[PDB]
Amino acid sequence: IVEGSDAEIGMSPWQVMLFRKSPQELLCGASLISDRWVLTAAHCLLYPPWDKNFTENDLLVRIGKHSRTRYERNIEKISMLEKIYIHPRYNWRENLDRDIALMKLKKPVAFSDYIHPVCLPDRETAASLLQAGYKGRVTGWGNLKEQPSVLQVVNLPIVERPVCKDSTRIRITDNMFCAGYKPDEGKRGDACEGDSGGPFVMKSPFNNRWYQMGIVSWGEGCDRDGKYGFYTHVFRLKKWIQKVIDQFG
Amino acid sequence: DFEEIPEEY
Amino acid sequence: EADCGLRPLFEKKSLEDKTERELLESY
Ligand SMILES: CC(C)(C)OC(=O)NCC(=O)N1CCC[C@H]1COC(=O)Cc1cccc(Cl)c1
Ligand code: NA
Ligand code: NA
Repeated sequence: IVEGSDAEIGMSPWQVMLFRKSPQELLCGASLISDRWVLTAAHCLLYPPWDKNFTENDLLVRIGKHSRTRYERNIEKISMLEKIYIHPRYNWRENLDRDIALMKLKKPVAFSDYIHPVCLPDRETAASLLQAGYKGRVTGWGNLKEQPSVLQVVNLPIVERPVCKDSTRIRITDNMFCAGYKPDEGKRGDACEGDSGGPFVMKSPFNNRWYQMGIVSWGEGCDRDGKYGFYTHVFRLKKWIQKVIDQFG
Repeated sequence: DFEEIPEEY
Repeated sequence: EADCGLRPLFEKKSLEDKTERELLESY
C-alpha cells in the first residue's frame, strides 16, 4: 500500500471496506470470513486517544470493491451492521495488544466472482507458515505514502521477533507479528494509514487455499527504513473468534 | 470524494 | 467455510495472479 501495486480484479474477494455514513468516507479495512461475519481491527472502531468509538449504526460494510471512491454498481455490495464485538482484553491504552474485532452483518451477503471469504488458519497451517522470511500479502485503500485510485497490493516477508522488538520502543507481544523488508533487502513497501483492519494473507502450498494470518494493526510512520508493520496474530485470538461466533450466531 | 452510495443503504 | 480461500477468478479457474509465485517462492 506504500508501493504497492494496483490489485487485479477479484484478486482479493474477501477484502472489505469500513465506510463512514456521514461524512461518507473510508474508515478502515476489514475482511469477510463468512457470509455474515467481517473481521477487522478493534482500533478501527474504538480508540479513545483520538476520540473514536463507533457503534453499528454509524458504519457500513462494502464488499467486492475495486475502486476506492466509486460506487461499483452490480459488483460491490454494501451491508448493515447488526452488531460489533471487541475483544475484552484489547489494550488500546498501551500497545494495541489484541487488536481484533468481529462484525455481524444484518443480512447474509451474496458470493460472486468479486465476493468470497478467506479461511482462518489452524494451528498446523499457522505453525507451518508463520515463519520469518515467508511472505504474506496485504491489501488496502490506504495512503500511498506517509490516496490510491484502486485497491493496492503488496507482498511482505515476516520478520524475526528479535528484529521486531529491536526496531521500536513499544512493547511487543505474542499476539502480534511484523512484516516488511530490512533496510538492506532492497525492496520496500508497507501498510499505511487507511489499510488498518485489512487482512494479511498467505497462500498454503499444501492445499492451495488463502488464509488470513494477520490483521493490519500499527506502525511508526509508513515504509520507514528499519521500521516494520505490526499485525494482529489471528491464529492466537482464534478461540475468542470461535467463541464469539459460535454463540451470538 | 466518495461517489454517492444509494440512499437505500 | 468448506470453500473459503479459493478465488473464483483465479483458483477456481486455475488461473494464477501476477505475484502469487513470489509468495510460493519464499515458502
Ligand atoms: C499505535 C501505537 C503502537 C500505540 O503507537 C502509536 O504511535 N500510536 C498512534 C498510531 O500509530 N495509531 C494509533 C492506533 C492506530 C495507529 C495508526 O494506524 C496505523 O499505525 C496503521 C498502520 C500503518 C503502517 C503499517 C501498519 Cl501494519 C499499520
Ligand atoms: Na525495543
Ligand atoms: Na520499513
